[PDB]
Amino acid sequence: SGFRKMAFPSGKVEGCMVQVTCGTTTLNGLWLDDVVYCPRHVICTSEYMLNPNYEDLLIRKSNHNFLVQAGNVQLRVIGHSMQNCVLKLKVDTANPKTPKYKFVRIQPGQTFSVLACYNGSPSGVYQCAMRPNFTIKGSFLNGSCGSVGFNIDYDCVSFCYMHHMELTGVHAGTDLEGNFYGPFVDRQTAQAAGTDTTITVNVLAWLYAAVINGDRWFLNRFTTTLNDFNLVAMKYNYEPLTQDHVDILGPLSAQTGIAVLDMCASLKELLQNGMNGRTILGSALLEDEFTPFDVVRQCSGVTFQ
Amino acid sequence: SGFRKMAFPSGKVEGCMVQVTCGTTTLNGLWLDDVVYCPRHVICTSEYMLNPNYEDLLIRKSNHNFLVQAGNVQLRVIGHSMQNCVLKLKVDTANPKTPKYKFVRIQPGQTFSVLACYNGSPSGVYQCAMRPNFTIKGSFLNGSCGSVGFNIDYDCVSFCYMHHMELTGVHAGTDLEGNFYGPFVDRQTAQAAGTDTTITVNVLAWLYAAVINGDRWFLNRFTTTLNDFNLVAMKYNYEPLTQDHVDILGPLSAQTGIAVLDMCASLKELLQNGMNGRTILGSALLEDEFTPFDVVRQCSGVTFQ
Ligand SMILES: *C(=N)[C@H](C[C@@H]1CCCNC1=O)NC(=O)[C@H](CC1CC1)NC(=O)c1cc2cccc(Cl)c2[nH]1
Ligand SMILES: *C(=N)[C@H](C[C@@H]1CCCNC1=O)NC(=O)[C@H](CC1CC1)NC(=O)c1cc2cccc(Cl)c2[nH]1
Ligand code: NA
Ligand code: NA
Repeated sequence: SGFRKMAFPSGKVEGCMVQVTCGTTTLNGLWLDDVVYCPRHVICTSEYMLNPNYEDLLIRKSNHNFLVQAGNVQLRVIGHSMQNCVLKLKVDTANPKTPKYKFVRIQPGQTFSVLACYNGSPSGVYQCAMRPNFTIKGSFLNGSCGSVGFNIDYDCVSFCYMHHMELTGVHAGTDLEGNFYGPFVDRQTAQAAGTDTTITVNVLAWLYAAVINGDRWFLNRFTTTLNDFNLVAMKYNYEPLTQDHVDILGPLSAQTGIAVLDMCASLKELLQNGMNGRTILGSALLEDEFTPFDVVRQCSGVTFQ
Repeated sequence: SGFRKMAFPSGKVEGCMVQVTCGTTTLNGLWLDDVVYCPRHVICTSEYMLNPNYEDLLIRKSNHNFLVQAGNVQLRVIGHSMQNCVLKLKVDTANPKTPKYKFVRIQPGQTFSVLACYNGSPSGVYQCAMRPNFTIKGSFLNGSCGSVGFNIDYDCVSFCYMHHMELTGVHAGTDLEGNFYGPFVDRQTAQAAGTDTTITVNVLAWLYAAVINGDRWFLNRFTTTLNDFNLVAMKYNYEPLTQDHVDILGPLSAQTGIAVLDMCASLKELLQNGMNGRTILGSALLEDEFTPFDVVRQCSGVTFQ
């Protein structure tokens, strides 16, 4: 028992991380087979951070302006191209530690692990959710650009995020095809993150984890309907709940014998009176960065190889 | 910026994890050079979980009763011995992925990463603190015995914890020399964890992290003394504060320009009036599982290779 914010084991990703330097800018890249992926803003200078024209900047480069280092070894860049907001650097050596991988774009509410890196060197791993406003609440210092987010499916690494910038305390990036999450661009403009909301299906999954781990004080005998629940959620900036969400919570309902709409009635109450100084799984706030699948994984115990 | 519960990258440990079976019991082992380390209770059955005599149980075994599997490969056990509460299984093949390592015993208040494993397969990584009562608040299901806790110092893995049991919701284990943290034994008795307290120097480190990240609302103009502070801490089950702790917080005081005893005055106030519905770094409780070093690492950015 117990319940922690748990990240995927990162070994498979650590072996893909490299350092990419162009000019006086150094950041991280992802080396899979014979391609290094990194944020295209590595080709920027100071003059072009406000209004860059990346096609122009790229045409003025040649392969030898790109220093790519895998630990000690240097990788020879033999070609380059741009795909949306990433740069693909073709190198002379295929990474022998290339895992089985795929590139997937995630949806708001889903969680992933981030391997934070500096100078191509892994520093820390943590779990976060993609927020409804398409940012993540990460932990990133200067030089972390190119750090990746990922999930593991059995033996397969699904890369879903590459870090590009910080915007007023939160973080924005792209999928691995270079397309931004959210309405952001990789230049200096007046862009800000929109209003965030709380991910309701994740809060319910976490309340089930609490029950599984013996925290029951917030339960009550009432039931509610999707529509009466969603009527109260909207007042509190909670995402509305769909029948799809009810179905996804099925396994957890089964294992605890508490119907989803039963548990919604407890959530309704918590929204209207607060916690009154009580805690749930060691938190005094309602936690929304665990998906139903995260809970099952952690409260039933699936592994990966 | 941002602040997360961040674990060490686990690649270096993942390559040491193996599966150990004896009889109908399967759990995890740590394979370093040509020795596999695992909890000695793998030699127990049902009859001997209450009052085992491990020396007797071990003499009745031979090397071939130990099935050790590293993924697919089987490792031939060529010798065994017991060291306190661990078993050391000598195997015919030295692990080629043995990192530079050492065995260290940690103190209450210090943090480490846990690589939770099942059947020798890594499942998740998370950060936790050794509590003042010598337990950890982990997340572990049946079969996680032998999972290890570790820190990384540059290129060197310091193993500090091997998981042995769950005791009423929390977790207890040994160092890698087989000596228990805390007054626990690896048998079924009436043992329970003693009273826990809050790790004050860690709370102060976290308040500094908050300031570094722009949360300043709890600061005030007052100062206090070690003795007046510790007088209030004791009422709230906070560990007393020493001059050693003040010195360790030095770097953080320097970087924020807030003296330690200054920050203690803010903590005093928070203890006496609570948060009044406000949050600090996204928490509504005072967090004590980040050490001063964790904060510096995360709010300044040291890496490892
Ligand atoms: C990538 N290496 C770097 C990481 C940033 C730096 C700030 C703290 N954390 C991070 O995630 N980001 C970077 O170079 C981008 C590049 C953009 C495309 C032009 N810029 C920023 O994220 C950035 C710069 C500044 C300056 C002042 C205030 C803020 Cl919020 C900034 N964000
Ligand atoms: C090791 N594989 C296993 C892991 C435990 C199982 C319970 C949930 N989480 C864990 O960490 N633990 C194990 O075999 C030990 C062995 C001891 C030395 C004899 N036992 C327990 O941790 C255990 C068994 C039970 C039964 C009922 C209640 C509790 Cl708290 C128990 N703890
Ligand atoms: Na109810
Ligand atoms: Na003060």
